Amino acid sequence: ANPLYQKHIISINDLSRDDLNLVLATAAKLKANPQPELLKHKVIASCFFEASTRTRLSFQTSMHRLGASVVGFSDSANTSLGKKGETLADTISVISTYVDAIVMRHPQEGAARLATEFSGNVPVLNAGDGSNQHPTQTLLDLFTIQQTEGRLDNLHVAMVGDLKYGRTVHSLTQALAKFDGNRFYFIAPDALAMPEYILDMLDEKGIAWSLHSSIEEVMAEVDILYMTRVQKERLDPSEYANVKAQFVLRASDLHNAKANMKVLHPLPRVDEIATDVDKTPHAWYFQQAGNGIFARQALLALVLNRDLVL
Amino acid sequence: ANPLYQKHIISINDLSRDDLNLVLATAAKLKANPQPELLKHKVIASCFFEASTRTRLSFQTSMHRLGASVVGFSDSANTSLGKKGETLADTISVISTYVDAIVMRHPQEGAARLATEFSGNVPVLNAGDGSNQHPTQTLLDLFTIQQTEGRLDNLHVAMVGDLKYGRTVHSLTQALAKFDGNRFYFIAPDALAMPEYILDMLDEKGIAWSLHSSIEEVMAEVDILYMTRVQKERLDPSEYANVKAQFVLRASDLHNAKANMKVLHPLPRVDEIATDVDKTPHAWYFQQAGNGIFARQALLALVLNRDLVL
Amino acid sequence: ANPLYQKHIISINDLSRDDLNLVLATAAKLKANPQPELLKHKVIASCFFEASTRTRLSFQTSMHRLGASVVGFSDSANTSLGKKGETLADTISVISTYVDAIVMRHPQEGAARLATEFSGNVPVLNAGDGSNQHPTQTLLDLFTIQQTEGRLDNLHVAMVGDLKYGRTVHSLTQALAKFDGNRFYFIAPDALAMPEYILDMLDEKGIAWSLHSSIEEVMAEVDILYMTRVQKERLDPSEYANVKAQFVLRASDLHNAKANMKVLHPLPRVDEIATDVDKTPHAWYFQQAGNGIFARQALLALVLNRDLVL
Amino acid sequence: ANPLYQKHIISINDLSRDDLNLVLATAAKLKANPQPELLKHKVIASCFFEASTRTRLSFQTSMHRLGASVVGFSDSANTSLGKKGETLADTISVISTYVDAIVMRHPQEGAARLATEFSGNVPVLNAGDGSNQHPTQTLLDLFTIQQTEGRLDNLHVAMVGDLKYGRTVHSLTQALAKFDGNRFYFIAPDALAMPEYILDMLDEKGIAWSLHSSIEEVMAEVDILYMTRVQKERLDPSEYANVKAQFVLRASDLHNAKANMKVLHPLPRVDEIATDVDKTPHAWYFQQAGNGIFARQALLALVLNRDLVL
Amino acid sequence: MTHDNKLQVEAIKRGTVIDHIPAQIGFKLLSLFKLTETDQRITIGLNLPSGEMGRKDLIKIENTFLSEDQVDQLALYAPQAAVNRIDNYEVVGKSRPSLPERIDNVLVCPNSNCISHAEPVSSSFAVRKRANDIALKCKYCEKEFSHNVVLAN
Amino acid sequence: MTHDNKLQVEAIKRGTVIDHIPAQIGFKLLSLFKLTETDQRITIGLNLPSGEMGRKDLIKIENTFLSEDQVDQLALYAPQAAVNRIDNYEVVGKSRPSLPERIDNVLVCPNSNCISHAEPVSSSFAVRKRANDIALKCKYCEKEFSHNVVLAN
Ligand SMILES: [Zn+2]
Ligand SMILES: [Zn+2]
Repeated sequence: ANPLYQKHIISINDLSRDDLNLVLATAAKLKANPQPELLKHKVIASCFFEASTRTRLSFQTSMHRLGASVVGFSDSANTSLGKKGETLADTISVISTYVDAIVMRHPQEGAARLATEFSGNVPVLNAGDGSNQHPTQTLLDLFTIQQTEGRLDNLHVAMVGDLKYGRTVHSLTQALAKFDGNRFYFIAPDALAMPEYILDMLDEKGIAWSLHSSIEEVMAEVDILYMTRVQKERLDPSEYANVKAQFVLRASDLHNAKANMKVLHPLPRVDEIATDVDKTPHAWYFQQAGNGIFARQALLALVLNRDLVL
Repeated sequence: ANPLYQKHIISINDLSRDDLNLVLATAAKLKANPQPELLKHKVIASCFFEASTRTRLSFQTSMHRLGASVVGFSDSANTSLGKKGETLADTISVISTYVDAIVMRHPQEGAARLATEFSGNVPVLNAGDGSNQHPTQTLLDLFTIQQTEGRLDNLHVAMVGDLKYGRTVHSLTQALAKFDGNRFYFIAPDALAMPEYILDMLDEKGIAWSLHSSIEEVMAEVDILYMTRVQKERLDPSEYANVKAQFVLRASDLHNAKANMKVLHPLPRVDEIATDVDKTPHAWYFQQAGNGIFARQALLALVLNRDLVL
Repeated sequence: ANPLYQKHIISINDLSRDDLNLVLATAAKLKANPQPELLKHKVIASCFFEASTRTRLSFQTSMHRLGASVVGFSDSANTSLGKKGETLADTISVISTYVDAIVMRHPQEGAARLATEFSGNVPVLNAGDGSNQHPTQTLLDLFTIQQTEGRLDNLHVAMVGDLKYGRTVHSLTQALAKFDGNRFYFIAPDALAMPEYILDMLDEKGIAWSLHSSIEEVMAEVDILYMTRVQKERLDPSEYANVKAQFVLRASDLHNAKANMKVLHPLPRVDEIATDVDKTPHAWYFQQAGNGIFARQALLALVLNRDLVL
Repeated sequence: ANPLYQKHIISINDLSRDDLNLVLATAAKLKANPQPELLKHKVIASCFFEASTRTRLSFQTSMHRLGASVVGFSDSANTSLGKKGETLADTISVISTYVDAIVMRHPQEGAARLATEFSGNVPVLNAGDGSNQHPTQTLLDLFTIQQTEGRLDNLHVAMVGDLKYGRTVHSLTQALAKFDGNRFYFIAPDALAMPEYILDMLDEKGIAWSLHSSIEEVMAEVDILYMTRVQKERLDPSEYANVKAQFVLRASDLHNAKANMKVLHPLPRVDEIATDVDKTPHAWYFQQAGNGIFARQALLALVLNRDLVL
Repeated sequence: MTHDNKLQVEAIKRGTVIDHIPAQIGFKLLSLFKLTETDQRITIGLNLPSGEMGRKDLIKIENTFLSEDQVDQLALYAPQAAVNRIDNYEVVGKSRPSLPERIDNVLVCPNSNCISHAEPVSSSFAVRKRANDIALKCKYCEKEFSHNVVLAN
Repeated sequence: MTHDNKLQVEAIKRGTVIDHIPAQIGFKLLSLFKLTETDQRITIGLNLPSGEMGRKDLIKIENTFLSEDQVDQLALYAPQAAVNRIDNYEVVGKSRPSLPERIDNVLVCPNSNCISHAEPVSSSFAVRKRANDIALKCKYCEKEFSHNVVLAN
């Protein structure tokens, strides 16, 4: 069986460089030659305990293109189930007797992990759990970075935005720091600088990193520009608007950019990336969103299917 | 055609001992050798006019394992449809022109019945209607009781909890009183004793029954322990907590239990069954939940398919 | 100094027969000869943590009648205080530094007992604390009985409706239980019967009582018919509708009734007292709500003036 | 005519040292010798466009203490005004034709500055305008410091908690910054450090200040410990829990403290001040809330009487 | 009241010996009344046998005495514990557990709606020996409960 | 070992002796690890004259030996503690607490939004040393805290 056969996908730290490459290898191959009935007869649970259309819609499309069926729900408004008082443990324990696999999103960290403990054989896939892990978003950023740069080692990767709370930039750094010779640029507001636990992590590896106050500084150097939505709530309206200016991207700022630099962004964007950028060769968020289907499909295929015919 | 072909499943009183056994016979046989395409090309409506994930998720999985498609909705928040003012009659009348069968859950008693009157040929299956009927839950308790005891006659069945409002314990008693030599034990709070209309029903049949104040009394006698969630709201917080003590189950109380006694509970449980019981051979709620798929599948198979190849 | 000076009116249990008399005795004088400037320059907090419009408008009209100022608020959820962090103790400790007396209604039992511990020297009057007490409603009842019957001893009291949950009947039975020779008729559906702890106390003190199936049996001896509202929500719709017709009063029923007989109800009435009853001279529910104004003025007057020369 | 006659109290910035003194000087006399009929025949609008119960009940008790009438409302969403169409300017232009003074709290900065432009001749007192100002809270603080320390000059003030967002500390640091010889100790987690614009002003005026890692370092010099509430929502749950234990006060900590040292907090307190602290004589948060009544009466008195002969 | 003369257990000079504690309760007592939060030399013995009851617990607290009041609070757990006061190497007076009229700080109100639950208030119950069992009436919600219930588990 | 001021004191037959526990940490250990929950003769000596080490706590659990893993769980609380295996009234084994890698169901996750809180799970934190400062990592929310922060709860 493949290395991920029946394994739970919960954290990005749980997967090694070789696991990422396998996932990537498959994704790339399912994108090429579709296997619309690979998961035929399987039934998958879409438990969005915390609503999320982008992610739910993506996962589900991934299920439907592999032949799998889907049952599930979204927004735990009341769910006299889980919410009223059913302990998650008990909810999984029951659901694991219906489906073959469980994709779930929860507001609390460690939810997907705990679930693992009450599902017996049923593999659970973390689609987000509090401010902890969102592994699928990363499998998809990497696929995009590899597809566009042709490699996951030796990149000049810049990360912009809310680098202190951005659940995504933390995961992308960890994974990218599994490969070789990646240099990182950290342009972020002072009130929102990259956590120290990630910085220390890098130094031990001996990875190159530096903080920048503005994007124009590292413009002509970066291969990847990873922007993240700066949550206004995190800041004061005056503070926010004071900050802002030094962190939104316009097309003109890109004239300096290399030929292969792609701007990525988990989405939604709104203020941070101007629609003028939408039309430049560098725009890659939307394409990036579409790669989510291939990244997620490859994940279910491997987990659900013993051996993968590619 | 089988006896249930195209028939409406609404009340448990509408089915006879021979109908229950047929359903049970099938369930047992579909569990054994799955027929994932038996309902291929059918389209089924999941009308949860009253939300219920446990039950909706179960039904739908039942549909997906038989090849059927599913359309439907949940929680009649506003449903400018039905709620705003569309009379249920009119709603069914329209839906019966789309699908081949209708599973529905409604807050008012007699909903599923009325529906029957406006669906023409389309079979409607009651998934719950007010405090009246919930037939599928029972078809599943019986399957569990038969699977574990090996028979539906001559059981020492104990029912605990809110026996006065417990929609489930009323239905389980009626069905079980279609078979032979079943003795019943009624451990319940005084404020929540089994209705008289059920007691009288039994006496006419000449069925053995007795009320108990505590579970330890009938422990070493019972084959089945059927616990039900005691709704706190039904009582006063002081009254409730006064009562409580005499009706929750711990593992230690089970040391006295026979070798084959299974604890069942429709779910959710929370306070009534301690998680320590979770680990004893007697725990059967979770397994019981999984049997719901087979019980519901057998129900659709029979209703939808002319003759059943088993 | 009168006995009630600077005291907290928390529970009826805490008041003596003398106390009771002092309050109703004052009440009648204020009803005879009003003092619109007695409590002038005083500020009183009308704190309804649990909204009760009818009780509030009353207490407040009472407060204005003596020339007091009122500040306060209704429903903590609509309030700003005690929604997620602050305690009641902090909320009281702070308010006791503004006002001259605290009136408060609160969703949980013991809520006023606890305030008296952080109010410092400001006296706390209980306008309702969960299923626990409601001092004022009882003094208003007692003043209506005394005023109409001329006495609180040797009475024929029938109490009807929800005797199990009705906090009001429990409390009046305790207060009347302090006077001599009273006799009670408890008429209530079995599911809503008078609690044992009241009967036990009635029996321990030598007081006669007796359950009855319908008012009809008692109509002719009874002096006071205390009615209550059986909330259909405290039951099952079907169940409620069966016993409904046994505890609902039509003006016809009043036929073989003593001249001096009065019909009381804490209100809101809904079905229990038929509207034709309003024209018969036994109806006294509205004149009762009216006397609440006086029982409440007496208390506010007693508690804030070392001496009264009414 | 006194200087404050017919003036708008909008920002502390707008008040002079003399002004400050005039208000606290009056405050003490009203606290010494109350005037319950000074503002008789006056009507004041208590306009809480943004609900703040604690501030309202205060301002209102203040208004009644001088014999004024109060009309007003809480939370515009619960109100009828300014929900979809009408402006504040229209709402003020209209109200200024009813009342004799306007008190108002509003969710957005500058909201009171704008009212003073349509109020005509009616004076507007600011009870809070977004992250901007809160005049009264500061005068109440200053009156508590003066009253306990005997002076506003040459003080040792430590300020603790959320110094970045706490509108209250910013404002007190400005007012104290108007008096001579004060020295500040700013103790706050780095994510919640005192803004630069305050330090810049402190340095420009010659005032000493200094960051510190824990109260312990400063406990013995400090005269006033101004504490604030770090809202866990202004952070990440994990992050909050790490720095929590560094800015929370136990009565033990108070051990090496000056006799004259007082502990202040605008309230609501939640975790920051441990309950054992209440028994030590340094606790003064509740006596502070109490002085708010006087600082508020002084202002209402100053603003509406050309001359006071207290 | 345990005597072993071979593998011996030492006796204190002054203080209190809380003897004849039914097994498994000596620890509740320890936690519940916070008997360890002291610098004095305490000595505890759990499950020590003494046939008159099988297995017992036994706590010695050096240079510390319990008041008539303090001793009564054990009435509900170890009704028969014998509190032997001691001075100068010998029992200068024995005392037995009397059911108090009120019990503070250690019980919890079974009433879910009782305010005592979320507040900075020490619980307090009135005790009332009524035929067969002990009744405990909460100070705040005033609801009366069988003691059996007040001891949740 | 052998306690004797002048007065005859006990020393279990065969069993374990957790000696040299710092003052006030003793009882916590008894609580935390639920050591008192057996039918064995446990003798506890609290606030004893450790002289060189001032005052110490001491436990003796007769007929009960602790796996070295169970011994390691003491580290965060009592690292200088010495665990003695006693047989035939003699110390047959003398272990010393050592930094474990994982510390189960005894600590509480300071992360308030951590799923661990409501659900039926045992806490479990991965220990990791740093210049001798112990960071502890929750298995569930995957967050890392300082042991100072976690131990506070
Ligand atoms: Zn209580
Ligand atoms: Zn955690």
